[PDB]
Amino acid sequence: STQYETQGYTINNAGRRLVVDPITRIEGHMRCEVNINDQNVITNAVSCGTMFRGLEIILQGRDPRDAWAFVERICGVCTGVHALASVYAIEDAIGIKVPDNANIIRNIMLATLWCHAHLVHFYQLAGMDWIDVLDALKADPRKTSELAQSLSSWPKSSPGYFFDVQNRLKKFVEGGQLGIFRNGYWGHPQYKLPPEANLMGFAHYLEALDFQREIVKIHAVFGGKNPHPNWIVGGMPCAINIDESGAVGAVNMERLNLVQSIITRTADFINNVMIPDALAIGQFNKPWSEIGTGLSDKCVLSYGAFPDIANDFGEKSLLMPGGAVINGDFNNVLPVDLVDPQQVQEFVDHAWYRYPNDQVGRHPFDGITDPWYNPGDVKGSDTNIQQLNEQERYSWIKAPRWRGNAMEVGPLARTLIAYHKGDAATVESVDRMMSALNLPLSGIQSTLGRILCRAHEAQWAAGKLQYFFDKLMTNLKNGNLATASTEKWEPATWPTECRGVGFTEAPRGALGHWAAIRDGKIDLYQCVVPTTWNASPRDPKGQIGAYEAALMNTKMAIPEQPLEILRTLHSFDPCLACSTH
Amino acid sequence: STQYETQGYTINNAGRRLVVDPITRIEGHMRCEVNINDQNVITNAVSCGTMFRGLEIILQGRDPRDAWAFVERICGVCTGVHALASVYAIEDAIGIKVPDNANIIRNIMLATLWCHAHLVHFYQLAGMDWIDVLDALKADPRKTSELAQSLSSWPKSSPGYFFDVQNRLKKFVEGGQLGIFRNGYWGHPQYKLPPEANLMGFAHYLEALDFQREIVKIHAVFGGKNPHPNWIVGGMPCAINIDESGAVGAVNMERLNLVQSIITRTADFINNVMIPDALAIGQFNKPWSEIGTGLSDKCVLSYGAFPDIANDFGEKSLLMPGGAVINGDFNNVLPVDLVDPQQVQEFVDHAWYRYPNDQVGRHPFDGITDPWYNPGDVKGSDTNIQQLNEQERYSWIKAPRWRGNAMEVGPLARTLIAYHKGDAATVESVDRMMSALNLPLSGIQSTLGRILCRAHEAQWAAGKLQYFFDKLMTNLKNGNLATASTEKWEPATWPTECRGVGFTEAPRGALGHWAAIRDGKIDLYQCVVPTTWNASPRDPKGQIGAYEAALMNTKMAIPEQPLEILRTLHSFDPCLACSTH
Amino acid sequence: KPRIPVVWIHGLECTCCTESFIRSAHPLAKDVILSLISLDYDDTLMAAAGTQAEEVFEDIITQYNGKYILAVEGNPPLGEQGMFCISSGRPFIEKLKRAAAGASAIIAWGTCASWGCVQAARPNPTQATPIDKVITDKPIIKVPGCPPIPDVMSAIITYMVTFDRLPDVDRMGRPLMFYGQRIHDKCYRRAHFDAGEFVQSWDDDAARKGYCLYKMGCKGPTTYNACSSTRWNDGVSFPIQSGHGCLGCAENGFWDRGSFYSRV
Amino acid sequence: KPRIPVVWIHGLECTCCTESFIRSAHPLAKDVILSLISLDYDDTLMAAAGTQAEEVFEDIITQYNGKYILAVEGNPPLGEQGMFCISSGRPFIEKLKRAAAGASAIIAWGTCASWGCVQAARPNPTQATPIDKVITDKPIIKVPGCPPIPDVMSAIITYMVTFDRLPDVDRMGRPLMFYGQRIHDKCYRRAHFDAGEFVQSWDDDAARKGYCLYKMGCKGPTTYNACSSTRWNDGVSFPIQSGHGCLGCAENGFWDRGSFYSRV
Ligand code: SF4
Ligand code: SF4
Ligand code: FCO
Ligand code: FCO
Ligand code: SF3
Ligand code: SF3
Ligand code: F3S
Ligand code: F3S
Ligand SMILES: [Cl-]
Ligand SMILES: [Cl-]
Ligand SMILES: [Cl-]
Ligand SMILES: [Cl-]
Ligand SMILES: [Mg+2]
Ligand SMILES: [Mg+2]
Ligand code: NI
Ligand code: NI
Repeated sequence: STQYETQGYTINNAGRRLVVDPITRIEGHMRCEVNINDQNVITNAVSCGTMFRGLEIILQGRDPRDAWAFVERICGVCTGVHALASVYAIEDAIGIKVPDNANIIRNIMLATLWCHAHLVHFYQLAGMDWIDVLDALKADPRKTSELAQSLSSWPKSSPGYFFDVQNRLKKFVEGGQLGIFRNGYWGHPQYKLPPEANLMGFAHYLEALDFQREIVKIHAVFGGKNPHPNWIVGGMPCAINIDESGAVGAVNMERLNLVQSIITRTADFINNVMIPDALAIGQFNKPWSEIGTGLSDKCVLSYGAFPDIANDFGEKSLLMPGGAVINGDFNNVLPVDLVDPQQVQEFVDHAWYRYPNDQVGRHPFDGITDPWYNPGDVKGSDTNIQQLNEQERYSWIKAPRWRGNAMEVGPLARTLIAYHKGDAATVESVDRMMSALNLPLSGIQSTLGRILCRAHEAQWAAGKLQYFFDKLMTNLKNGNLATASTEKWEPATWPTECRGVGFTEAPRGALGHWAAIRDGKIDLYQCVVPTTWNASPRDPKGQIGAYEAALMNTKMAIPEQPLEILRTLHSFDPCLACSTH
Repeated sequence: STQYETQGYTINNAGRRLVVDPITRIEGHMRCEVNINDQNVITNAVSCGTMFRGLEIILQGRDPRDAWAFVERICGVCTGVHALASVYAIEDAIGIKVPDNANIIRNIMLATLWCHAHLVHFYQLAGMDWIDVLDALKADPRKTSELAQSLSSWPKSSPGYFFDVQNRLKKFVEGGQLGIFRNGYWGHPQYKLPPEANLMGFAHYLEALDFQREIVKIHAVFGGKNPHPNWIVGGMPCAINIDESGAVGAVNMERLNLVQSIITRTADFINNVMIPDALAIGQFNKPWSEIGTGLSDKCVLSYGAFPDIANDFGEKSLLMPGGAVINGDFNNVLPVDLVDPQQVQEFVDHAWYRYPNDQVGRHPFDGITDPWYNPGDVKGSDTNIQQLNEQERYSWIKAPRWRGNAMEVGPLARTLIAYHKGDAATVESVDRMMSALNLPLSGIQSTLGRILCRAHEAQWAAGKLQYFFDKLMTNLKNGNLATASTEKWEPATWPTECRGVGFTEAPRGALGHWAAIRDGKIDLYQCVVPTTWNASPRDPKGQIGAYEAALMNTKMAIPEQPLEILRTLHSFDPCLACSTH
Repeated sequence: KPRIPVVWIHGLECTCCTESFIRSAHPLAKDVILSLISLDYDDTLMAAAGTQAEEVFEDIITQYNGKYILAVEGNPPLGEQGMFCISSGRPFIEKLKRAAAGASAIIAWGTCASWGCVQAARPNPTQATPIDKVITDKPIIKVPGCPPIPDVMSAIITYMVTFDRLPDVDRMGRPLMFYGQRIHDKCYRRAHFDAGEFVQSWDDDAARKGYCLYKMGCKGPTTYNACSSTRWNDGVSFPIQSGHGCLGCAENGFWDRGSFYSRV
Repeated sequence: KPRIPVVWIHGLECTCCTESFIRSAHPLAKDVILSLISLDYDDTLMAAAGTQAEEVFEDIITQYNGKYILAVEGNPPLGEQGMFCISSGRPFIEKLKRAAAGASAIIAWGTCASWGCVQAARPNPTQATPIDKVITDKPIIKVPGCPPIPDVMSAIITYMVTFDRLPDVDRMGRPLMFYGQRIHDKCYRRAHFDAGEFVQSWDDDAARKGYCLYKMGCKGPTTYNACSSTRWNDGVSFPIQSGHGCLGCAENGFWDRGSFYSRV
């Protein structure tokens, strides 16, 4: 065994090894291994992406106008965000400026995705880490009603409703066909909600499963379909016609009315179901405000998102702020430049790829994706892994760093950056949330805090949907209907050689696509995706990524039942197809 | 002034004359006049249909296959029922038998209409007679939630919900733009609900206004659109294809799944919102079990409906029983024959039509629709009716009689017929309903009883939707997909001369269409519609119809504010376009 | 912030346009009534009756003279001195003229108000006459169909409220947005029309594959509406999708253009 | 009564097909899971992870050997001895083969499982291979699209439950009900195609009237799916209706048929 120090942790792989493969209630394929000491405390954590497809290779030689459609298929859970980053990148390379309505619609597409992704994650992916579903069967329906009504104005709270939900669950499990609940962790000591709160949460799990389908109708109006809506280089394809013949063939008043109806419903659901449930989880699980901190009190990163001034990606335009904090110095939010070769770099010394020099990092404009499956001296064999060897290559995920630093990205990261840049709405929301829980601001830097920030962001994005909708309608009232710029659509108009960066904040964090065009074709296309950051393997200095750091020092009540590991990992909303692409 | 005796009433036109024109919260155009005595009790009542279009005249010369489309436009509130009666009448004339799926789908169309019509009438038309909307502003939201939760399992009951509803009402009213609530009867002493019940009822009014739109999606699937779906002579046009190429062009499993979703939601809403609200109205308004009896303890009529054996309109087939009671003799439910010239006859001695002899009644196969506006001495002029002259012609509605008797039709009539024929479900349901209200059976023969029967019927119809859907699915599982018979589609296949009767139970009561075909065209088309019965003017014997009878003997608290008149008239769900056609 | 006053009157009609309005999915009719307009008179929905209703009518058209929108459903009959449709003891046409005089603009809902509809079909026993032949000094927006599509009605309302102007119209006064193109120019069965792939009799193999309804009498080729694009009842269906040809119900005179089952 | 056991596994994929499934409007996915089937293994949704999840997988495939349906999303890579997709430390293909051996029938959801989809597009770095090239002794129903339509997925499921049989398929194993006709044979813009009325550049006047997208690269003429009839997201839209040509995403090899913006 070995032991070494990094980032304030002691990484020690002596002692008992635990393997969790597959990690479930994520997107895609992940393996996690830990070592635990005598005291059942994690002393080593190993994050492994167990899939690869190779979109960066597949994109070579394609027409840049088609790229969005390929890269959209990096992921169906964060559907749309890779298309957005793509059209941004290609427009940046070629020198295309889109009309204001296209930018507003793109912002609507992104905010819609934030609302959907954050909601579904909270209930369908993370919820069962916090809610004991089987313990819902012991609740009193009246006391469940009383609890729900103490927390929210949401209408659906009658004792008869909670009884009906509880009887549906009772019937579901009566034949012994427990389905998704089979062989769960129910009754684990870390389940702290009372029975009434379990039943309330389970009811809401079912309401959210139903309601989420409605949110994405906004994608269907502007983008044709969800999952995987359509986009174009130069704007959006959804031409608008309000008051002329043939409006039946375009985005018309009836289509805009449908969008408005969905916005209102989405905000209502988030504000009156998700938000109070997140706060209730907080109230009953306060110790988790001190577990899973990881890199969140050290190094956090946001590129920023939602340009409000069309084609301006600067600080005065981006509604979701960008910046970086390192060394725990939240008094110094640093600017990020995605062209600077000394800022974003990826390392592969611990990943299944070839570089000419694996002891250095490569900026994405110098990126290389040359897959090399070489797990080395595993316990087991190369096709039957019992234990990865984290002293050599152990993942399909490259290791991104910022100025050589290992960073956390995602809702907690963004919230910290915005808070410390002085964004008034962020400061107010965070202060009120932490006040309600009687926790210090540092309580947000934690597994519980990741969940609270996600709920905060869902409410923020639902409000922004209305803002963007209203901006679109203001343009339409002023006779500004344009949705595409086509003066540089044809390849003969492009530079013979050019490069660009497209960036945004996906639900899981900072996303960038770096593209080089030469002779009308993609010459290079490199993606660095939020879960690539968070699920990162180690670098040449042995520095650990956000997941490995968040798992360090965690106590486990029952080593064979990985509930604490799942709670922390799920708090980042891992997207493994994203991470590996 | 004069006085005479008929049907146990003393019809006396001495005393103050009150006029209500327009009657609102009905379909179409109605005027009502009454006389009240010195105790403010009604001693004379005059029902007047104030519109006519002449569909029976327009139908002459049409192709019989087209007739359904014209007569559907008799009414958009009971949309579809006239189309159903038309296709039944034309098929009866020609000798066409439809496939079982067509019959089942027609039954689904009719049950959908019953659900929709009964729900919208309860809330949007009649509800404000019983619920004091402005009084809802005085309710305690917590006591409203407690009340709702004591009556139903319906989920939407939180204090915050009722506060939000109340606050929306408050903001709506505060600027003085009271809309549909302006100059209402709010505060009248006959409003007996406590404020909490008024807020609950008002919340439900709004929920029903939203929900009703969903019910008619069943008509859209099978009939293309609602209002005014499409039909064919020979079956239905909605060809089915479950498992062959081109199912995208037909009623397929996805379409059927949509139907099933609507059925379940419809039953849920009716059973948990409308049914408890109807019973609550009964609990708080028991004296109305003794007001508005009219003809309901004397003479009631049903033709029957919902043939469950395709093409069989006999007693063993009809799921909704037919029959007639006269002279208050409910121990002898009599058979009805729509071809018998001594049974259904219409008189026009008190209506704006010409017959060769106005002292006799004409069976519809001998019917005549020759409009003749001749009001005699109103106080006023022919274009300024100050007081109708009920001693002569006073309405655009003909006067139907059954064996010379004046009859009531509709939900109460049907319920009495089924009960007294010994229908077990009806007997059990009615007995349990009156028991719950601690009222005798005779309490159903009243204005309150009409409302209670309508709610009961909505529940019955929602149940039958599922039964019919299941019957359709059984046929499809057995490979029986046929939806149309076309052997006699072509006019060359028809009899040179033939006649037929189409009958059903529309939401408002017994409906018949009598058609005669000659040389491939409609020679005669006569309709007798439920509101024609109920809103009937007098006949040569002076006998009064259901509305006039129901109003007789009623006490009014405040003569100038016709709340009691509205309550009783609305309990029949008047459809004046239907009545006059 | 005050809502625009609306007066909704009803002549000879079947009430289908009112029913269609309440089917609106987005915005809900509830939210139209509560938040977008002030529906200050409407016989189908209002609390007040009789003298109380007549007081509301008089008060609104006086208080808001020149500033309310008049919605009209149905039509006036000229026969029997107008007494085929009686409103407060007098011809409906008198109420129509009084309401029109104070309106800033008129919305003629449905084929009845726009053109005549079924009561005007041969032989027109009541001499039913469309609004624009009686009211000749006011802007009239025709929204035809029997009834018009629910979400078309509500989109037209939201357009006017949001943009503070009437929709642009064709030469017949129909909003270009929803009436600018033919049903047949946006019909999903057009591929079959073009291929000569037709239903010949009900429930034949062609019908079961969704072939074109032209030989069954579809009037889509001559009818302007949004049924084939926007569709009906929250996009659930439209006549042709459920297997019946278009009747032509948005077009003037559609009842008297021959049998629905005779070819265009 | 017991519900039919279903095992849902995931190879190389983006998870769009799972997301599509949960968008189902009728029946709701909730009701499918609670009432129609027994979704007994699914890494996306299940509570258990790691060893607990592996015990579920083993227990279900053993207890219900010969009796479960296997749903597959994604595909196996043949490159790097299969270790481009690793499950429980072993190649995913081994899990696929074990699951397939006990299944009564297999549903290949999406273009990944059916044909290959994006990871199989040139140069196919991982040697991603569709299910029917690995599993050669079991019925496989292909439900292609990227992803398939939500209510297509749920309609196929309800068909099988209700009728207790597999849907009838074409020669490629696609359900006839939803894949029997081309997009272009039920496209509402076909009138414009037939008239030569085409969008020529984005947001031109033609685009603003809903003209045909053929010249913008629409692949509808060679693509079999239900998008132009059933439509997407409870009937709200489809690619063409929102102004983008069909990519051809239900067809084998659609990524490598030239640019999406080159004509069919
Ligand atoms: S069904 Fe009617 S509208 Fe559609 S293509 Fe055929 S004729 Fe034209
Ligand atoms: S838009 Fe595409 S599918 Fe539709 S008609 Fe044109 S080419 Fe065919
Ligand atoms: N959110 C999201 Fe997906 C990841 N990681 C992207 O980009
Ligand atoms: N219901 C209804 Fe209409 C009436 N009266 C009919 O028929
Ligand atoms: Fe909508 S009232 Fe109904 S008949 Fe044709 S429009 Fe008229
Ligand atoms: Fe639905 S997993 Fe998404 S990529 Fe194309 S089908 Fe595959
Ligand atoms: S009949 Fe009318 S509803 Fe539309 S499809 Fe034809 S215009
Ligand atoms: S891209 Fe795919 S979603 Fe349908 S319209 Fe074309 S098959
Ligand atoms: Cl009126
Ligand atoms: Cl007309
Ligand atoms: Cl799997
Ligand atoms: Cl493929
Ligand atoms: Mg990369
Ligand atoms: Mg008649
Ligand atoms: Ni993702
Ligand atoms: Ni009616």
